[PDB]
Amino acid sequence: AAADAAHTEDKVAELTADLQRVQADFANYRKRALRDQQAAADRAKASVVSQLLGVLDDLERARKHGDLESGPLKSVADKLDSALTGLGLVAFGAEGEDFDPVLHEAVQHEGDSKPVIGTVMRQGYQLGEQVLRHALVGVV
Amino acid sequence: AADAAHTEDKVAELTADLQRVQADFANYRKRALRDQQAAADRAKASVVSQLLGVLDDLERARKHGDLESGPLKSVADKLDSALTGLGLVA
Amino acid sequence: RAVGIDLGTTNSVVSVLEGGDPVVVANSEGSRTTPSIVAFARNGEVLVGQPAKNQAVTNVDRTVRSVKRHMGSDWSIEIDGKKYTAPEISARILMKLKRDAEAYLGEDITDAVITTPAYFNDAQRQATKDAGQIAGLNVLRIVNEPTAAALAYGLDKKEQRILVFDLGGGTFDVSLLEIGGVVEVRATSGDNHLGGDDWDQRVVDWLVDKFKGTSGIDLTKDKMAMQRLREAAEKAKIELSSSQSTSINLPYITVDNPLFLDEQLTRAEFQRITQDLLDRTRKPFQSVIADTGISVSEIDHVVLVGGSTRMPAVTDLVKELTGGKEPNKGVNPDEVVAVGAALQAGVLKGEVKDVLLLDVTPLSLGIETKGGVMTRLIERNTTIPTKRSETFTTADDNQPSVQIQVYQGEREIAAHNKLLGSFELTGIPPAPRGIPQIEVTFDIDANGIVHVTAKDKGTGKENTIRIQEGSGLSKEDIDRMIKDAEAHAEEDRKRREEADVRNQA
Repeated sequence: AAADAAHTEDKVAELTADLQRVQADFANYRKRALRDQQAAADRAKASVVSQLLGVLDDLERARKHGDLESGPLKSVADKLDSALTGLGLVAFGAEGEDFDPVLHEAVQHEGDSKPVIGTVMRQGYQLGEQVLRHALVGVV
Repeated sequence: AADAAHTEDKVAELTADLQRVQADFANYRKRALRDQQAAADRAKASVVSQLLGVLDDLERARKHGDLESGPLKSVADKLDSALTGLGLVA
Repeated sequence: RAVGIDLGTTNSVVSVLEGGDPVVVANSEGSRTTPSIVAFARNGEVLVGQPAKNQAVTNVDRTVRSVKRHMGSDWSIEIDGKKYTAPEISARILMKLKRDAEAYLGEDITDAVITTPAYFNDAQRQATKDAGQIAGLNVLRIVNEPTAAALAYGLDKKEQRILVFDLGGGTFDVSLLEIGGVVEVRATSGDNHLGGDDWDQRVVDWLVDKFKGTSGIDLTKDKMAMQRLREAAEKAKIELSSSQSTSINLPYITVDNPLFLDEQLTRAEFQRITQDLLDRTRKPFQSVIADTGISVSEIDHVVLVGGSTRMPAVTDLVKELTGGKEPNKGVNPDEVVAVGAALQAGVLKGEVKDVLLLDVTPLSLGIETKGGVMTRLIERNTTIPTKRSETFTTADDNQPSVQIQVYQGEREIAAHNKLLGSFELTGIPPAPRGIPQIEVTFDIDANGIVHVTAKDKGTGKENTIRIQEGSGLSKEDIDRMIKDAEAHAEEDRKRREEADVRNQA
């Protein structure tokens, strides 16, 4: 009947309006086979450095306080940082540089005018182009 | 002229088309998502190759008994504890 | 297109809809939870997340930390401005999430559902909606966190009775909802100053007191040591939902001799110092029970919502407030709300139900190959109405006919798998192995009816089978195949046969 024909037309229109949407979404996700394919895996690369950053900072403050400025463990730290440098370790927050919020985890503000780091309590660390942990800097 | 049979055939065909397309979408959304985790093996890379040498150096230092001090005894243990989860033993 | 956003006083998770499923979009710097410290810059460049928080520990007064704690009330500041309006601060993290949804492949994320705590008000809903529309993101559902979490876990029916225990992290919320033909909530109440941050501050204070006991250092002005202690405490708290024996040791706190702080913080002490915070829960639960007609067994299901609910004390309290009933599992508690918001966004604009996704999984579909081995064609959970292809070849030289058998059962050994049928194709001219190509397709429709057909690409010989036995299996036995397949995980014997195929060529 006329009502049955109208209902059938509505169903056909709905299915047609869904088919092209699901096809377009399928194509968009197919594009992801090369865009974020290495990003999700390289999150593991980010993690295998986010875990070691604590030990890196511990060695850093060991050298800073002179308890490990030299010695076999200082050589161990040197070997570690030299090996990781190939992966793209570019320490940021160097002393005397501009305070970058996206790069520096500023905690203590000893002086309230270009912001600048008073001291790197913890040296920031990097893995290629992925900002891992903002540098713990005392903005002065 | 009514084309009721034609409309019913179109209903039975577009429903199957929607089902096939959504199934292809889900199948590939599971496929590429499986590669997202298969590439974790590549993400492993030589990170352990760079960590195991450090572990071996600190262990060889430890064999002489140096890692029996106070604050000097923290770094090696912390490194080993963090590495064991994401690295193999010597 | 649909986006699931869980705005929060401490965290915020965003999750967009990839067809019929939600996925929690990671933020710019890899993480999923954007720390909702919407802090303005030194000059103009508004930051959200950790890029804003790192500028807040130094600059306390150039930052709005929590906004979900204030609805309608002007918790507003000014930064080179003049009385910046309050909800726009959360609209800023909403805009950040809208932009960051493009981290996963998207074009224009213009539909989203924002979530609000159970403790609600017309003012609160209006403020959240105004923030959403200011952020440039059309919103139609402002679903309460309880019902959003319930939808995330899946409750869309008898007369369900869903309980919610929103630990939150900074705010608390408990409620019992009876899910019927409509979304129903009775009465909500809970702590507003209580959350996991209080557990973190409690362990921080315990560590400070222990160090003051072991040495005279104040540990209240060494800001670097304060950050070290706070990070250590948070790490220990998250790790305390495992390995009940725990300890931490910060290497260098402060020296003149480097002092070596070291405490073996035990979850026993965690409860001993957090029992007041835990017992602060009793009043809201008794209140929500007594507000309406409720019995201890009247609760059907309970869901753990909010970050850091994995603490054993809270699970014990929930299972001692109703009985030995276990809660629901599957979605991470810090992101259950965003998943629910995304699912509701999909439902509202017509992206679920219909005839789509009613198909779920035709268990197993495959064809057994030479050597007691089966070649999978349709993956285990692949949506039922699929289509596939495979070019097979005769296993013997001058083979006149090839018989192919379809088997179900994910086990690589087809002997233990169930026999469904056998179809043999004849008319193959005598030819050496390698050149022939036999096309195999699995054609399956919405109802679950399977079609397996083999056609000769080289000549044109075609035979068909209509096993149709994929459907009709009892649902109870389906779950047994999961255990049967998972028990023999280390099954790599098929590689031996694959190597033995070396005879060809």
